[PDB]
Amino acid sequence: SHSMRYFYTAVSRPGRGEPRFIAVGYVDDTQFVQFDSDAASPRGEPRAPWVEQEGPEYWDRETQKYKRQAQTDRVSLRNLRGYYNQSEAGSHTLQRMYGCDLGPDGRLLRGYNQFAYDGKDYIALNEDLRSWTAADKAAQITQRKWEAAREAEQRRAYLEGTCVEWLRRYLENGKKTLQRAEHPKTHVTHHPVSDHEATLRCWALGFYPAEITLTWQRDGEDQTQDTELVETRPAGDGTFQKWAAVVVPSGEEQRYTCHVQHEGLPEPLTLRW
Amino acid sequence: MIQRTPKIQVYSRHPAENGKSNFLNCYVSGFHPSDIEVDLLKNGERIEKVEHSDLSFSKDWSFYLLYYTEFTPTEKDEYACRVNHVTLSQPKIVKWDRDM
Amino acid sequence: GADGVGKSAL
Repeated sequence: SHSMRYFYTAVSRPGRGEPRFIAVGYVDDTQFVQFDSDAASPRGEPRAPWVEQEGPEYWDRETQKYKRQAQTDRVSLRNLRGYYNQSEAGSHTLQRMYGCDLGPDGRLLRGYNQFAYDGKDYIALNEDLRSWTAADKAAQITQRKWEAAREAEQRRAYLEGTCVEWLRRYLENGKKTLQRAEHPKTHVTHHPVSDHEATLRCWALGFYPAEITLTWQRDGEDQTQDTELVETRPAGDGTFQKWAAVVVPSGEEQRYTCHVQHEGLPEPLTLRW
Repeated sequence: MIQRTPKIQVYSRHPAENGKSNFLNCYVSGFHPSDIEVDLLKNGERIEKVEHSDLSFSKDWSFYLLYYTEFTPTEKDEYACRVNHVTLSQPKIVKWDRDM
Repeated sequence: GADGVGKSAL
């Protein structure tokens, strides 16, 4: 399953100019575009090699879409402050995520279009891409405006087709790096803690895509509750890193195994110290 | 309104080996709102020419950013990340632990 | 290819 996803953030700052607008776009876990209204020269910028070749006409068109979206987001921020009867001095945040999912066969499996206000769910296109789910009474104002305006049908028209067409084109242009899976490079380290406890840490480095499962077992039984897991983190070269730790009784290290599951592995890995 | 404090991770792109060029990363995640200040420190002093990724967020709407710089680790050089946010009364400092 | 602006602001 592949996907193309867009992430928009608008932040007000009363007394210090107009709201700032930031957009980024991903294919799977690979970023390919960014826009920042506060940039020195605000324009759509490439973040991936398979869009560097698209031509100035394409990049002029993406730049214009972001500049128009930024101005609409400013209006939305002003409307939202009114809905909630909020002071004109406070700074507020509007976020939007939308995109499409190209199911394993290569069709259009799923689309989505969701908004949050000040870090909380506000309004969202439901899975059928026809109805809306509003979080409160202020979001019901937006739902009434968009249903009478037939907003959902326009977004569906994009998520179906247009979103899918760009996605398929991007996967063909960047096939060398988007349709590959790099397996994790693994190892286990050992740290004494006390005169009777020690930490075992299972490492996964350089893998892609970001999805992965690391689980510590004892005598073959999983131990989800006593396993410390860090959030998967970017290495900076397009790949990801993760680790998982468990504190074990000294003398019993050989009873523990780390199990690694990832798309690039033919079989799940079993590691021991 | 949501105020969430950042989770901070300091690490290198590749296993650190003395005398071999690498990249030092400071990953900040899970915070709200988005305004944040992150500095990479070498022996306690702020490192210049630090680059960062573009503002993005997770499925739970919390933001994440990667700050990074090229470096060549040595035996006694000490690195850290300094992060200030509306949730922190004082700037938090997480030092780099290479031997994890 | 990003989406164009819709029928209305929020």
